Amino acid sequence: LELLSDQGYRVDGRRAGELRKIQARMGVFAQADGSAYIEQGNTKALAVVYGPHEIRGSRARALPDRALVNCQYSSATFSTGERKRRPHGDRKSCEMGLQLRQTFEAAILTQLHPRSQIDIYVQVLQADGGTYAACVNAATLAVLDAGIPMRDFVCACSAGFVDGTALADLSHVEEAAGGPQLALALLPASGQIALLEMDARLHEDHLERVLEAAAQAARDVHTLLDRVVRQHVREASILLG
Amino acid sequence: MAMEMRLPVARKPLSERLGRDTKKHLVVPGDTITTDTGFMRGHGTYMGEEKLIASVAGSVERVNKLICVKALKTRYIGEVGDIVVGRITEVQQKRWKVETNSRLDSVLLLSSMNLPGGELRRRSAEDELAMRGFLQEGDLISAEVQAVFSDGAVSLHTRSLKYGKLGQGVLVQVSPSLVKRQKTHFHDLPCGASVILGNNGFIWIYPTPEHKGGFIANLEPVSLADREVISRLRNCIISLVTQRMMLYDTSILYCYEASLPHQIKDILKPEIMEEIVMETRQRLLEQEG
Amino acid sequence: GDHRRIRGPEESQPPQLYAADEEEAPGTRDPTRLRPVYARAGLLSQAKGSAYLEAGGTKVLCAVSGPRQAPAALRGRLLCDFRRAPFAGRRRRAPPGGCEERELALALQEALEPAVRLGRYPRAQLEVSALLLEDGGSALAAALTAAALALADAGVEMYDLVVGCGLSLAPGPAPTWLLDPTRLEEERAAAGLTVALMPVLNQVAGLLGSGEGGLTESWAEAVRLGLEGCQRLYPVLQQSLVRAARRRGAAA
Amino acid sequence: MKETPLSNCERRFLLRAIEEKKRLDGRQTYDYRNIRISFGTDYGCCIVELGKTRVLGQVSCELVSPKLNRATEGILFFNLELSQMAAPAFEPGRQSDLLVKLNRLMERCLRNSKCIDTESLCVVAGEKVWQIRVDLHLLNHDGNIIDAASIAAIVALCHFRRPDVSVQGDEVTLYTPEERDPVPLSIHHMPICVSFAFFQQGTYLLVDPNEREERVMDGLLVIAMNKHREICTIQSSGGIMLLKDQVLRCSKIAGVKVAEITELILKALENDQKVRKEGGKFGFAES
Amino acid sequence: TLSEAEKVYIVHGVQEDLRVDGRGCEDYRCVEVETDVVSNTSGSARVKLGHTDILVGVKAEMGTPKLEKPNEGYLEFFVDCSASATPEFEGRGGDDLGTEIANTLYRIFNNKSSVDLKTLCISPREHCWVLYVDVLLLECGGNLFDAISIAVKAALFNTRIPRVRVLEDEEGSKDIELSDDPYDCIRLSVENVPCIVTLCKIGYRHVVDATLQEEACSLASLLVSVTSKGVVTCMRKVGKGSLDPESIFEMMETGKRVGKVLHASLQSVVHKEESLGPKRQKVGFL
Amino acid sequence: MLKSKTFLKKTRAGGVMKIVREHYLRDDIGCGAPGCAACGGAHEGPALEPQPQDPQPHYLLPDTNVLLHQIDVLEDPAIRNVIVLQTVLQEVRNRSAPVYKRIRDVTNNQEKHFYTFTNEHHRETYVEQEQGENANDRNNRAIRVAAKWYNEHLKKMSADNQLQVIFITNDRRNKEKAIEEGIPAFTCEEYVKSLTANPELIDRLAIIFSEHLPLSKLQQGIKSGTYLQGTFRASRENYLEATVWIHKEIILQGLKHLNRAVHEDIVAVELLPKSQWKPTGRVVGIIKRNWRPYCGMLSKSDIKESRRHLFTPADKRIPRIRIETRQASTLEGRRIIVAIDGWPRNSRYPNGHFVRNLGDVGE
Ligand SMILES: [Zn+2]
Repeated sequence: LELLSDQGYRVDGRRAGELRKIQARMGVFAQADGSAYIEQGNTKALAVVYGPHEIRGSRARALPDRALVNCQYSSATFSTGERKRRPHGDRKSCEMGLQLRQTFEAAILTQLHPRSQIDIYVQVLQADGGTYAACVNAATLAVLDAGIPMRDFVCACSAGFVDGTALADLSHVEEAAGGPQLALALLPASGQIALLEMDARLHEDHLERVLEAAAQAARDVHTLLDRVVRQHVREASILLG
Repeated sequence: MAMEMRLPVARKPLSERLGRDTKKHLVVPGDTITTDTGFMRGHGTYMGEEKLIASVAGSVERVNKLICVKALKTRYIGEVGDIVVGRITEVQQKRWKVETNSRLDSVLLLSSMNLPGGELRRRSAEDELAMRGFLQEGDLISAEVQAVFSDGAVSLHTRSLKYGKLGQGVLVQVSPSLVKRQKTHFHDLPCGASVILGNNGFIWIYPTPEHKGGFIANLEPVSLADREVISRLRNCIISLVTQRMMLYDTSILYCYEASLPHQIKDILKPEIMEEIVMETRQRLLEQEG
Repeated sequence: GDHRRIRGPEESQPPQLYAADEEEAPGTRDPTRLRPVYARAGLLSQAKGSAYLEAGGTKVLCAVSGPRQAPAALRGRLLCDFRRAPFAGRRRRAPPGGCEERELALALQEALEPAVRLGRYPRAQLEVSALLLEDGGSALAAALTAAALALADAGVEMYDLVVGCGLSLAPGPAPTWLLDPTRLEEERAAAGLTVALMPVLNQVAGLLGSGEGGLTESWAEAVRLGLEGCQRLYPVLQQSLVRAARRRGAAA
Repeated sequence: MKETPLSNCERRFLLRAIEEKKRLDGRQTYDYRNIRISFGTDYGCCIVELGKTRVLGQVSCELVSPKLNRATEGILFFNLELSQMAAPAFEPGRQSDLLVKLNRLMERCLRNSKCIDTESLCVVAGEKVWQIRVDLHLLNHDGNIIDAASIAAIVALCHFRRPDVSVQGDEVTLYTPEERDPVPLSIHHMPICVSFAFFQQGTYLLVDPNEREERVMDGLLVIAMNKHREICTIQSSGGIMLLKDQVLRCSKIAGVKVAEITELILKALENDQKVRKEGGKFGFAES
Repeated sequence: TLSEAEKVYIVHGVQEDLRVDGRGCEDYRCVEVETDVVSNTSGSARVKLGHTDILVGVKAEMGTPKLEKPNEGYLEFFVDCSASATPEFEGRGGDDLGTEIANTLYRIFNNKSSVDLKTLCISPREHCWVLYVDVLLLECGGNLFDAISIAVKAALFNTRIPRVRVLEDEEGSKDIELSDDPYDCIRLSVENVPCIVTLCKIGYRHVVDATLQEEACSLASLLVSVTSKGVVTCMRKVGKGSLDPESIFEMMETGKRVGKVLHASLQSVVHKEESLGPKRQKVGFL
Repeated sequence: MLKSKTFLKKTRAGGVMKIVREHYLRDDIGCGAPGCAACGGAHEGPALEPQPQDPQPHYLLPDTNVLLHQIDVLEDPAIRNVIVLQTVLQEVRNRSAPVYKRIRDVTNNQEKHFYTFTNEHHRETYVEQEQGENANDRNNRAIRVAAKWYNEHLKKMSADNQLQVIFITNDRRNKEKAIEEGIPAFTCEEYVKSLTANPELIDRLAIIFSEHLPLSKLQQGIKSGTYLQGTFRASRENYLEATVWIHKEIILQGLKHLNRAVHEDIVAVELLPKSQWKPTGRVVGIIKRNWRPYCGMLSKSDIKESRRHLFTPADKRIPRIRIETRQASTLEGRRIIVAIDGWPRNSRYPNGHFVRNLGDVGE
């Protein structure tokens, strides 16, 4: 086992500065107002966006100024090799919900759908590292498929630090190694970060490196996603007439 | 009987079977529309640092000086004369609350719904209590919009007796961006039925009567020769939509005329679906030009 | 650890599993037999309606907390809470449950909604509460019958009563359908079944079943047998309700 | 109940005083409030009050069967409770988002940074190990918690002492604090968070915000640090668009702030030990 | 939900032996079956029946057997009724349906003759296999139970438990010996694993694959559990309505026939797929 | 390209599960030789040389066993050039830490050209796994494909008057199989003889413990007969001569007869026939373990990823211990203390755990 061979390679067979081929799709589930699917390697996220619709059981929470974003997270039991129970209600899925919510409330541009629920839902079928970013990106594709206005692709990814170098788009192996992993989600057009999570010990001067590396990885993810989206829009329009 | 299982086949994307190479201007969020002296913005964009930035996925449209976007999937925004079909959800002391494919809960004021025949004097408490016994929760109404409020909601009414409550019929829910904005959504086809094409994504299909406003329920049977046609139209509409093409009189009539050889059930299997849709599309395209 | 109950031990296994013996088998009996039934309505005071049913080791209560504010949308509701006392059955289970209590609750609700007429109880929810003091055989059927008695007692409207009956399958070489069995005949069994009907209009209201095996004809014979059993049981419940009404007339 | 709403007057006044770089009580932007660290009688209790925000911290131990994946190292159990005395809105089971985010943040910060030695606290590898839980309680709510919660957990976990144990083979013998002298814990480095608050989409940033500043802020950047300049965690909340230089500067700030807080904590522990070595069951330190 | 006149339309249609999809009363619809979707599992499957999409994972873990039955292992079922189906599900609202479905799935397998668990025992009272099945809902378009059952069976058929030798040793030291032959993994028979069949009664005629719009029009529904032989493991009843004693028999006979057909088709399909091999490329969600 | 490789694993919690990893087959990997354009010209770092001369050109690549048993034949400077693979290096890493470390320390030398080639992540030489073929066969076939691939590549590059590759084995089975696969192949002995250089080259080359019966049988046998308990003790003299004192003095030698005792325990000695005796005893069980925290130091494995580390106590009368700590950075240099937890039937060392650190040596 190892993380960075002396040559520069990883285990999976990719250098530090690159990442794994995301393979996505938009339009899985038709009974909804927006759906997506993404596999950022072995990972497999799945998003859904029930559009800006009415509040029931009003319970005096229908914001009159803006819209109400309600995003729910879920990590299937058979996702990890170690089976787990209680995928919802846990103290971690709810944190992921908070994160997604404060991201998309920033991006989703709610000032135009006042007194309306935007219900986001995310299910992770398979997890092999990078479990938050895949979900961010799937939910982004969903939002877009639902014609919901949004400032910019909110593209997310993760970086890490090993042997005085920065890795991009960690996997489960180096995620279990305990090294510093920094996940983030930014808006490329403006260069602004919508979220910045991070969990491990490391020096300070080694921060700018992993930071710009994660940013560049997110730019690449932006390229791939936008190519997908453009193919989708082109095909749909062609089919219209 | 007959049951059949089959594995999933992989899609064939790029729609190369057409080969169009459209002459449009597609965009996605973050994209920068032409930045010039005083260009007005419309639905599907916004401004940042003196720069016009898209907000939604679709093609850009530049009317004389107005820049707008025309997304490919949305929820029904309220116009002012568009007809509409709606499923009721609630009955408030003053009005009815209706569900369209809209971003809020459409509203039919008790003042709007027409009365049995033309017995028009005014609305009193007796009408406020018949507010329920006539228009049950869950029923359907074929109306046209009256106005759009600043909060986004849509108040709709019933101009005449051709509108109001609907019979038994059948219904479909499609996307609202797949019905051509045109006139006479209310069609009565030669096949032996009639159809209503909402400016929203609610299509209604009812057998055409012989006498020629919903105040009575004719809960009689329907001749097989008029239910088979309705079912075929239903499946043909679902076919059309699954292939992402527009929807109006000629489209449905020609998919119908195409699906006579293929029986009333075997025309959702994606191969038959696709070939019927291709035939219809080609013949429309060639006849119209 | 639950912070709403007393601090007990983490785990606790019973002694039987540590026993060493071949438990006694029942043997033979008249397959079309029924146990002696004691059904009385009007037991409990603080409840609008209550009923109690005993059949062998089976001992069940049911109470009905009446209409409590909470067309096809202004249609009544009834929510049923089945609950076996922790001191019933060879083994102990914490009060909550969460596996079979809810299944049997769904069963009771699906078997009661038909009989009860809820158009005359709009905007209201009837809280039915069953309690199983001792398990000795057919339990869900006793619970249906007891809930029916409690409802008819509280004076909720209906179309007809609900009578249940439980059946089992003898795993012998010539398997015969055993009617109204015991917990022993039920733990030493291959298949189990439960019918519940409304005998006047002769309509099932809710049934259920399961099997180490079986076949169409066998299940059908089981069904009809349980129907006959329920018919033969109805008069007991009839007399019980009449008796309770007479006692009420006496009180005033 | 509910928190009294915020008037537009106060909101605008605050935004303006920020524009002009004026806090309310009279301090700058790169300043905390006087934080006091007071100790109790029982090893493991600490009341830390920054300005008006008081938080209590207790540390307790147990012996339990470990988890199979880690049969060598022990366990650690965080918990933060928001007592209804902290503020009205803190009814039980209602403000769950805040509980979740705070607890996850604190767990992450302390546990995953490897602040203490989960190995040193092994007794029987496979059968019985220690279990250190830490209960923080919020008493008064005026502004900054994470900083207070962290300072409390740290002062406790550095001011706690275990019942000594002897072992031979499998024979394990626990003893009482009166028969022997309890043994302290094993810390490697003491991290304590630092909270920055963003106003006007990112233009202005403050330290140790009060409750009002938390009501008229859009974003919160938490940064955990040590005296050795080692990022342990950083988090952005509030749905806000920051940049790089901002986090760099905030980190160069957290450095100094944590250094100073750490000096104080050490002084507090020193004074408490000195007192108990002279007769007295308390210990007090002031910023 | 829906109105009353639509219900009249649908019920007279059934009574006339037609349906909005122009199909009779004994006709399912094309069910797209797939297997080996997810990789981290010891078995998996996916179904798309009209507009209901189910995923199923199966994990073979090692655990202590059950005291009353140490000679063999056990199946456990969990059911995530993800809100992605209908937003009216959440962290608390889907527990109801999940519990119902799980209790059913258990009731289908307290049979002792469906999955030969004796084949899942390593060392009695000491170690055993445990099959954690995990159903995951993604749409609700009716005929839910039948699809869930088909997925359970396709996943079992596609399950590959590894061989393990658990060798005892003195002084309480245990060792597990694997077989480094992922191609030599054992396979459990499914010649008895049953399919569910949901006969919903509409008017005076019974129907299979009861689409939602038709479920709302009904009053009772008999669930049967059939094996490829013809027996009937389970026979449950669900609905807020009544049900005659005679119609039960017709329902059961029809369930028998439909189960025969269903199991035949599934067996043929999955043998086909197992034959093809990795050449299939495993198109899923793409 | 992309390849999904699966494999099973035994957990720490006495369980089994599965992993499914990815494997990217890059085609931009370098041979190490400058001449081979279409592989990359500007390629610095450790790399080969254009004209080698000790079949004069003679690049070569060895197999695992050679790295494991003749590294000194290679560490020598009389040679100049050689190719190294990935599988060889991975196996070396798995078996021996020192050998792997030496090979890395040499690959770090720009002069002694131990250019490495990542075959696993290459589109051509890579080879999948096959049912009925152990991992050793996997690696062997991979090395053969690499050799064959190397011969073709360097063949088409130029006129072949400049470079030719060689395969090197230790046992002749592999060599003969290679020949039957259609390539050159030698053994290290033939080669190291063929160069007729200075003789320095040839000069630089020329337990499972018994069971333990439970306390029941021991206590039953002592009273009844043969077995007898006593205090075990060792000596600074030798790791094998030990003395048991009965409650008389028995002696016993050999790591088996020393069936997992320690300076002060309670062993259940059995007596050996008089054909070996001053007497000679044997151990079959323990009545009472009597341990204590032993002070010492943490000798690490140079692998900075490894968790298992060896511990040396101070009293020579104790065996080193095999502990699990992850730190291995703060402790080396500081006397620690460790507590023993067992001695199963597989390890010449026991399993312990850290309990506290004291301070650097010398203080
Ligand atoms: Zn080359």
